[PDB]
Amino acid sequence: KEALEKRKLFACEEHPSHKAVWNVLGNLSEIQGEVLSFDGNRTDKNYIRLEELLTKQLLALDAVDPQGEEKCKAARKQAVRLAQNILSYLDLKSDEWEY
Amino acid sequence: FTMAKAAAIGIDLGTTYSCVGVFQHGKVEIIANDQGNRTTPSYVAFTDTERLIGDAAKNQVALNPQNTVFDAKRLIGRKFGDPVVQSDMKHWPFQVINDGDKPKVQVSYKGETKAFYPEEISSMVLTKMKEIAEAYLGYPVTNAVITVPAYFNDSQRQATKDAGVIAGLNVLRIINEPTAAAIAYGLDRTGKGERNVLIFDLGGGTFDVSILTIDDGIFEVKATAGDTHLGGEDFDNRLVNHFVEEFKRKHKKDISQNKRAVRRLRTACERAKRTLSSSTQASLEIDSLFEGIDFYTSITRARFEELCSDLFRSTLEPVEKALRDAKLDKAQIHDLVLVGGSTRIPKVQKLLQDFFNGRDLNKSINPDEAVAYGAAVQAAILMGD
Repeated sequence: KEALEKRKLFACEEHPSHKAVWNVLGNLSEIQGEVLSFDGNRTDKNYIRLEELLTKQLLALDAVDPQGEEKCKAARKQAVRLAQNILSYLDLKSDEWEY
Repeated sequence: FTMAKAAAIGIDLGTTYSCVGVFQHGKVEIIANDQGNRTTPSYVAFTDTERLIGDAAKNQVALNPQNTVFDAKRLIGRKFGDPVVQSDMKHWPFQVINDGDKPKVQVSYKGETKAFYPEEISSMVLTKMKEIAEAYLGYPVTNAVITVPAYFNDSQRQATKDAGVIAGLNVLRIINEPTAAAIAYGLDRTGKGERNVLIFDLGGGTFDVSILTIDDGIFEVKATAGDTHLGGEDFDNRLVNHFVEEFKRKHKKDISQNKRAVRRLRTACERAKRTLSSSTQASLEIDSLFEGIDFYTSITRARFEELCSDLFRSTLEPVEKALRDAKLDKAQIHDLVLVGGSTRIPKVQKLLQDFFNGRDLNKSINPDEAVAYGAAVQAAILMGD
């Protein structure tokens, strides 16, 4: 039917960006598994390691140079937003009221 | 592998990072660690399951700031009653206690609590470097030359040596970092006789200037000056502060309270800074930096130099305090040597050069490794070359 990969997350196909982006995605996939099954507050061991660790992927993504190609420029941003989405999940499950 | 083993290693036991090199097959090689890094952070972390040194320790810093020791060089050889120990005191997330006037870093290692003197933590760092070299050479290494700042005193130097002995090293000699730097560049192998050499060592957080007079194999320190807390970190902050403020003007929002957003901006700056040392312009782009808002901006080398005009400016004061102390006039300095990663900043070089009426700068040797290079050569000389 339609063989046109248009998914912003997996659309990048060039040479440099394509690999770094695909790597982060696997990284985020592994990490998300831990997050999805995380239990504790923002002081727990796991929360701090998963966060910084999620932050290491954000940093990786930031070092990517799409060289202008639209598909990788968008795939990077989509991956960034994906990582922030996993971060948001970790924060929501650990957030506790102030007063 | 070989049948002509290396006789000794040279180690640059740095405040923030250490470096090791070895002279072999007629050449000196800086040795990379397990992660392929030419330099190893001078960090020692004590987890509840083990002890980490170098990169491993650095990496997990955020996870255990309370038991991740570093900067032990600032304490090594000093008395607990030492003033500086006090200033640097609480500035560290780890504990620094007293014991018969001998400082110690208090950390929680494997459930219980432990305390080590500075030379003990440095012996750990040195052990890593010792093993890094042995790993690459394919045999045991015991002989070494270790470098120390030229302003270090007998007690500080002896503790550094004690630190190497505790690590299984047979310390051939403790030499000055600037002497090692001068050796790397062969400033002592000219025939011109007496030479006045000035070493400009600007790192990430330490600034040292040294003037040595080299003559017939003698390296006499004529003066030492510097800024204890001035380095690359400071140029990073300006960039960081600059952009944060710029984000406000364009989005009326302050991100400084977002530790994740600043971390990304700071890392993007450190990269921009490095780019600015070779290109006149750097583009800073971070997707969805704050509240889904993208950040696509940029900056010129000139704009960058303005943001740190005063800091760069201060770079020359120690240079003049030193000339003053050595009773020398800028015109009497024969050689200039650049060490320290921050000396890669163009404006830093121009300022020093212009100051000495266009005298050439000895800087082609990686400024992060120069001292290690020189120590390695010195170690080889001491063993017979």
